[PDB]
Amino acid sequence: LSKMSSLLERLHAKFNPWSETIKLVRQVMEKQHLVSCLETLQKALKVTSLPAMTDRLESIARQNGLGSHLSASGTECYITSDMFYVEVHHGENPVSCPELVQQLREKNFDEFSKHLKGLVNLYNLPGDNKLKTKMYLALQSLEQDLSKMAIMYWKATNAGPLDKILHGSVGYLTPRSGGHLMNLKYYVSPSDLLDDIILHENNVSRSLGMNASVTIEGTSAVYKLPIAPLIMGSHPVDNKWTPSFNSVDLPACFFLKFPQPIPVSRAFVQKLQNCTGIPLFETQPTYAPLYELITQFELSKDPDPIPLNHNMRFYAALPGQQHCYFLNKDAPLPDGRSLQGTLVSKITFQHPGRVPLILNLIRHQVAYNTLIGSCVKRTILKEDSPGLLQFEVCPLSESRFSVSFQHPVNDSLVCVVMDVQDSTHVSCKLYKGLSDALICTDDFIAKVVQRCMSIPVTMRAIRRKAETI
Amino acid sequence: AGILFEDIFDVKDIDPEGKKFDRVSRLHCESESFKMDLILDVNIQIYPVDLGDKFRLVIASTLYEDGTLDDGEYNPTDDRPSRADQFEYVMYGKVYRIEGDETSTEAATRLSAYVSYGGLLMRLQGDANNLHGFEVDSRVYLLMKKLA
Amino acid sequence: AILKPRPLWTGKQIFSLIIPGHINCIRTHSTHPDDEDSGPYKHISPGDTKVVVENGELIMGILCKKSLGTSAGSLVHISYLEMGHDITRLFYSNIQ
Repeated sequence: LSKMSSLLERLHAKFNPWSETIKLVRQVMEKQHLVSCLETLQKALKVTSLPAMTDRLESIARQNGLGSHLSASGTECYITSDMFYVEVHHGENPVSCPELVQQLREKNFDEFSKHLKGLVNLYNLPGDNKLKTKMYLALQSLEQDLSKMAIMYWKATNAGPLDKILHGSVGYLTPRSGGHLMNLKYYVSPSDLLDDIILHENNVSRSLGMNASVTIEGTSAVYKLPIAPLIMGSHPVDNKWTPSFNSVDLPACFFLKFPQPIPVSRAFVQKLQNCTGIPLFETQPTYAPLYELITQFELSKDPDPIPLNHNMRFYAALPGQQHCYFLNKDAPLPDGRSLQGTLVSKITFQHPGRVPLILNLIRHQVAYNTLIGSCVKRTILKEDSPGLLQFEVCPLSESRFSVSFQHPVNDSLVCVVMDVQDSTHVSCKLYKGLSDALICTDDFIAKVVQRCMSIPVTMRAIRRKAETI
Repeated sequence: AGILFEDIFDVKDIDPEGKKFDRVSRLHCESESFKMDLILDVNIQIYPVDLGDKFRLVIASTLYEDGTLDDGEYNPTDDRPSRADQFEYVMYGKVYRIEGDETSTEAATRLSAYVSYGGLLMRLQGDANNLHGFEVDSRVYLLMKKLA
Repeated sequence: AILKPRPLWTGKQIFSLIIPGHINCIRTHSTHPDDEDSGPYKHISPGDTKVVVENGELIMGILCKKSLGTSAGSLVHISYLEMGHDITRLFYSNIQ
């Protein structure tokens, strides 16, 4: 339609030339920022030899609103604030990142564009000038301290990468490279460690698990942060931090941004606050049932056009048997209020001293979410006469839930109450009637779960073990 | 709305020679700040003008304000364009010649554009760049409003 | 021709309606300045002489016997030699 109108306009021009249009443009000149942006777009589609690839690097500059100065054909520098880098403020050029060099040498200008975007976002810092340089210095001190704390754990125990990620001080930590900021891997779920039995090695993927990024971000309030490495003296077991003041009251705090917001319960907010003290949610926003938020996080990991419309009755298909799980949100906790929680994306900590405690609470909340999360599925199990064993999850208390199922051999309801005491540790008790058939041994179920993964899965093992006996 | 030229002109004389035609008077005015002279003709009875006024002149390609061609018809009931109703003297018109001062070798820098508004006439004249918008045989509205 | 203050059409416009098809003619009205042609204001005509009819629309000027009558180059003669016989008859009747 628009194209047809444009063709009609071209026919009108033919009836009326390109030379005449050029003359008209010259007359207008004799008589801007969007044209500059348009230049970058058509220069991005331009792809030719090395000279035009240097003009493609110039296109990348104005695409991200950067300023390009080139000395000789070999060196071109994009400069803004302290974000100045050269492909051949207040700091030396840090490294010839292989990551950036490999992408440029190969035909991946798009990857170089993403890396610049990351650098620009890291330095989106408001501040001013001398304050920005000091604020970056504080981030450098935090990074050095966190790196040392990770090294201490490796010296104390030569743990494999998996142990460090699941149960270690800090976490597997990759030092910042270019735009990407430090990533601490809080948890690696057993089901997702296995892909289609992965052995981590030191080659652990950046996204193969749950990852959190440490960064400095400006805040309305004013806080005191270390401006020099605070682990001057380290006690051989764990760490010792020299007391503040050095430090300055910059109007910002260190942050622990999570790439995908993690649903967290009201009880966790209190347990976490007890240590740090910094308000986790400050301006009290919204707080609805936790089980709904857990479903949204699990369902939205893979996006599909049709909303599941689960009605909290998720259907699961497994190698043996078919199961239906009702998540039972709105079940009253002992207090009389249903488990209620709000997605948290950013957690702010002044020093790393409270960080070991904060992470241990988060690991427990993440682990509980993963076990309950494994059930949430997009199943259209309609009119299923065979099996369709039906289980219901009720929130007995914060940190506890009960999966209720009919006894596999007998007829009474039997309930397994699982409490997520720690991120990697869950304690479960089977409740069975006085007259009943010994359904299972708590240890056999544990062995199967650890070797495999998830909780829709745990119910299968309980049913199979009972049937085998 | 294709505003083609605009300025606050100043009325520096009302009738240089005589009241030749009774209800039409030829304001001769000099715009301030672009230095472009005008010699408009105006219906004195329905738009009384008096010496020394400053008026906003907006020779516009279209009245509708959303683009689109006129069709040249007094579509009386049409309000859909929601056009430039703010101004208070819309005379329609045509441009009859676009004279200039060009030697064969080079283009002029003082184009003069004689615009005919239904028999009453106008001669905006001045720097070439400003009048560059106009073209021969085009209907061009004249809109004016008197500004203190 | 005048719109916003009130809608008032100009005589020339409703005489450009009787005029047939497209004709180009330029003539002098009976009262013509003996000096205007040479000086300034040549094509803006202070007194509205210099009838110009471009494309079939009087663009300027009052009409006299020489412009509309029985002389060589009269607006009536331009029509006979270009537009035709019946169209010229219709135009004469409508003007009257």
